[PDB]
Amino acid sequence: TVEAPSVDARAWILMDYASGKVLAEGNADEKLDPASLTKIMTSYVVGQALKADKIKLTDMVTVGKDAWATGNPALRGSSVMFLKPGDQVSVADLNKGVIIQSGNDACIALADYVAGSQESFIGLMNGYAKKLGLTNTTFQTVHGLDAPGQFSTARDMALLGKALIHDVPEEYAIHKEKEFTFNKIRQPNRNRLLWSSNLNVDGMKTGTTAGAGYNLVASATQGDMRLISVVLGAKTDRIRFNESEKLLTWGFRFFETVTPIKPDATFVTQRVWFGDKSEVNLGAGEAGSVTIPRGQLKNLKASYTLTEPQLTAPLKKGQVVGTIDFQLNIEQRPLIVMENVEEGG
Repeated sequence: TVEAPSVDARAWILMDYASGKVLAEGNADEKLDPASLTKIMTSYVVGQALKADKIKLTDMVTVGKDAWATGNPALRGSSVMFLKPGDQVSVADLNKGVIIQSGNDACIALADYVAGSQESFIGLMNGYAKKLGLTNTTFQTVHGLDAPGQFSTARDMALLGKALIHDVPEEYAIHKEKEFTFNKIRQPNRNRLLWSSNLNVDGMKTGTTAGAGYNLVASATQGDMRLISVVLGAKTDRIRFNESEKLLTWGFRFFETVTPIKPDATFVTQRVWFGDKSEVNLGAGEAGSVTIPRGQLKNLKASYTLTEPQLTAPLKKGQVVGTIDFQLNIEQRPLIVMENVEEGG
């Protein structure tokens, strides 16, 4: 134990990026409006399109009537880049508008360009939500503006944030930019923690609901460690940033992340029956990191249950065949086959 800090907000979570370990939490599964935090997913999808080379940063996109308050009353009063039908705008520019400025028109213009329409793009958003395990998340819009059945949770927001960092790091990289210039005007990042002197914060997104309050998904680094915090429904802007600071600060001060089983390390070797190899290497894959109170490494040692007491071919790389459990004078992860073994012939 380390006593968890008190947090003045509707819901929050603090999570280690490498281990996935939840260090502190309150109401972390309560369905709440994500508002502009929705744009983390928007960026995830745009990120995937860029990484797959289905779109390029230099591609010019033609802005439709849907991307303009005049032509889409839903945009009235919201953050926008001020795009007009027929404008030609860089993917790179519209991408910065989504990420740095949270421009709701940039969201629409890029959704159409990527997926041909908003509804198709929202389909990709929910598809990835299901893929990434966001069991309590449903997106109904590409920008996060108020819609009937649209919700997420602190926990799901931290999972999504971890995915953005891990899966599309070039897109994550843009979220630390303090400004960008469009139409000769500089546009500020409203993530005030990018300016903190007390932390090295590099993301991710701010949001304000209809009337629950002020939301932040933040990520920071210290030495080799990275934490993600989510604070949902704080009463003020100040508290939103301050409680987020307090969590990240506490996690780095008292905990450390260690990796006793590296990816590609063998943890145990096991006999395999009836295969083209007589034994198979079993490991943790990428999930061998654990978050522990500082100084406790000495006192930590690892274990597993073999499920099926008896391994029989065929075995497939990554196939999970049991369970690693971590022990402090604590955490559990699949024990996985690290190489394929076909049936003998």
